[PDB]
Amino acid sequence: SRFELIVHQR
Repeated sequence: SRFELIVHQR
């Protein structure tokens, strides 16, 4: 959840 919101920046 949290990680993806961040990783979304790729």
